[PDB]
Amino acid sequence: HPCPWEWTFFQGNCYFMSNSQRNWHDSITACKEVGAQLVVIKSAEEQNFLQLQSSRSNRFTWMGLSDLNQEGTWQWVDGSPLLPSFKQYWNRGEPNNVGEEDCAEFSGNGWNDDKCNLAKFWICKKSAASC
Ligand SMILES: COC(=O)[C@H]1C[C@H](OCCN)[C@@H](O[C@H]2O[C@H](CO)[C@@H](O)[C@H](O)[C@@H]2O)C[C@@H]1C(=O)OC
Ligand SMILES: [Ca+2]
Ligand SMILES: [Ca+2]
Ligand SMILES: [Ca+2]
Ligand SMILES: [Cl-]
Ligand SMILES: [Cl-]
Ligand SMILES: [Cl-]
Repeated sequence: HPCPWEWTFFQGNCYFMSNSQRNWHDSITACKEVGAQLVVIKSAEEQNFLQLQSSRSNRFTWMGLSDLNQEGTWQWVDGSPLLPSFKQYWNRGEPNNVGEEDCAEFSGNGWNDDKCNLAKFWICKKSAASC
C-alpha cells in the first residue's frame, strides 16, 4: 500500500501537502477530486505529525474544521465535533474570530482560525489501502 508520488505516509493514511493555494471550500473540492478529504484529525499523534510538517515548512495550511454553521462550535468536515481535549491545539489566543474567522489552519505550532476565503496550502487525507 505505498503512497503515490509526492504524498506522505503516516499510520496507514496517505496525505497530500499541496504546493498551490486555495480557499477553504476549494480545498475541500480539490481533495474530493482525488478521492480524499481535507484532513480530519482523529488522534494526538496525527495532530503532532501534521502540525510539525506545517511548522517546519513555514506554510499556513487548511484543515477540515470550521465554525461556519454555528459560531464557536467547531466541527470537522466528516461531521464529527471538535472534542474538548483537541482544543489544546489552538494557538494561545485562538480561536479569536477576528473580523469573523470561521475556518481552521495550522499556523506555527498550533491552530488558528482565519478567513475561509483566504487562499492557503491544504492537506488531503486518504487511506493507503484505497490508493
Ligand atoms: C480583521 O483583523 C485584523 O485587522 C488583524 C487582527 C490581528 O492583528 C493583531 C496583530 N497581529 C492579525 O490577525 C492575524 O493574526 C492573529 C494572531 O495574532 C490571528 O488570530 C488572525 O487570525 C490573523 O492570522 C492581523 C489582522 C489583519 O487584518 O492584518 C493582517
Ligand atoms: Ca462566524
Ligand atoms: Ca468563527
Ligand atoms: Ca484567529
Ligand atoms: Cl498542488
Ligand atoms: Cl490548484
Ligand atoms: Cl469532504
